[PDB]
This record gives sequence, structure tokens and C-alpha cells, in this order.
Amino acid sequence: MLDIPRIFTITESAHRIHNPITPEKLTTLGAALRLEPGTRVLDLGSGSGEMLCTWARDHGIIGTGIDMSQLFTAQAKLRAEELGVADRVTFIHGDASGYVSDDKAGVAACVGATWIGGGVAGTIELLARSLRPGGIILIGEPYWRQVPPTEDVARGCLANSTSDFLMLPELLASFGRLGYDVVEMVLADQDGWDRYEAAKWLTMRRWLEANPDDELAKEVRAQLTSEPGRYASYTREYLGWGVFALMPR
Ligand SMILES: Nc1ncnc2c1ncn2[C@@H]1O[C@H](CSCC[C@H](N)C(=O)O)[C@@H](O)[C@H]1O
Ligand SMILES: [Cl-]
Repeated sequence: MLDIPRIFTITESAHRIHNPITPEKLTTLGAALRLEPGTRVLDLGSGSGEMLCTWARDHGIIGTGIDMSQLFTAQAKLRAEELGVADRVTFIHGDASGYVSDDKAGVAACVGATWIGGGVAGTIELLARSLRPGGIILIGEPYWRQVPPTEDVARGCLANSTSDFLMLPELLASFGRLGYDVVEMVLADQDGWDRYEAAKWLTMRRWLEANPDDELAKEVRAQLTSEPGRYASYTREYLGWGVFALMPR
């Protein structure tokens, strides 16, 4: 059955936002986009639906979120009900690879799942096919906050290689090379990374307590031990993250 690996489910079951941005930043982003009521938002890799739900509440948007996780999709639906916006935003459990909406969106988004389109360029291209005239593309993507000196530092940041990400100005320039204007941006800070990573540790510890005999208990235990050090040594110092608003030239 279509689903993400269990480790992700286990570590992120208590996350509203599956990315290194705070709720305050997500709100800021929504306001920065100057969205009129009834604007349609398509969100590929929509997580637990926080973006769609909170923006439906605060801006009166409508839309669709597609996510491969069975758990996070259920959570998205619950969230929509909790906030009184279940009639405004819909959540589909599915693979977003190659997903093109016939219903074109004023905002077409992929916030932190750019592998869906095979990377930044491919994801932008995919979202462009669902974009209504005059609309905005949202891309959430890491960047090098500082240049990692070695491949060991790149890998400690959970990148395959140093070339996986760009420095901020090089990333912005790459959007221009693809034929897009950068029209807005909200970047994570280290406190946002702290929210995203540190919350996993508590979730893991409680999960271990409640599931001592699970097959994954050993792997979760090992990760809980090493993650705080790895995070603070590598990710927190070297890895940036942001959401970039783009409009085709
Ligand atoms: N092929 C695919 N299609 C749809 N969702 C996918 C996917 N591959 C991974 N995902 C989902 O992409 C998400 C990456 S985390 C980012 C989620 C969301 N934008 C947020 O800010 O919270 C996970 O929820 C995972 O379930
Ligand atoms: Cl629209």
C-alpha cells in the first residue's frame, strides 16, 4: 500500500509542519502572497495539511493537497474539520509524481518535496502545468547557509553530495535562468530548524516507551542517541531552507 517509510511516520506523527519553518513563518508567508478569497491552491506533498488549512481559515482560499502518507492525510482531514474549513480544502492520499490538475491553481506549491519532480527545475516545470494565468509557484527547498568544506559535512547534513544544494544567491539566480521571477520569499532561521528537528526527539522517546518490542525500536533508539549531536554539528550551521515564490517571465 502506498505509504512513506515507517521511520518518517514514527518521528513526525506529532508535527503539524513537516519542515523547518515555524507557524508564525507560515502565517507570514500566507500574508505575503496577498491572496484574495476563493484563490485556488494546489499543494503537492501537502503533509498534514497545515498550509492549506490555516490559509483557508485566514485568507478564505480553497484547494487540494496531495500526500503519500496515509497518516498525514488523515491528520490533514482532521485539521480541516478542527478549523471549520473541511468544505474549502480537500486532501487526497496519493503519489503526486506527474500530477497535473485540470483545475488550474492561482498558487501551485511543492514545499519541501522537490524530489516529486526530480529536483527544483523539474518540480517547477510540473507545477507550471497546473498554474492558472497570473498565478504563483511556491518551491520549498534547502540551500547552503555556509559552504560545506567536505563531502562528510554534506552527508552529515543528510545530502548525498555538496552539489545537491546551492548557496542562496546561486539558487535565486537559478530561478532566473529557468525563466522565473522571484516575487517573494520566506526563509527559515535556526529556530525553525530547531522546531522541526527537536520535536522529533520527544516523539521518538515517547514512541519507544510505548513500543519497546517493535522491530524498529532498535533503529529509533540509535537515531535518538545520535541525532541531537549530528543536527547541531552539521544541519544547524550549514543548511538553510526557504520557500520561494515564482512567476514565469
Ligand atoms: N511522491 C510523493 N507524492 C506525494 N507526497 C509525497 C511524495 N513523496 C513524499 N511525499 C510527502 O512529502 C512530504 C515531505 S514533508 C513536507 C510536507 C508539507 N509541505 C509541510 O510543510 O508540512 C511528506 O509528507 C511525504 O509524505
Ligand atoms: Cl485561483
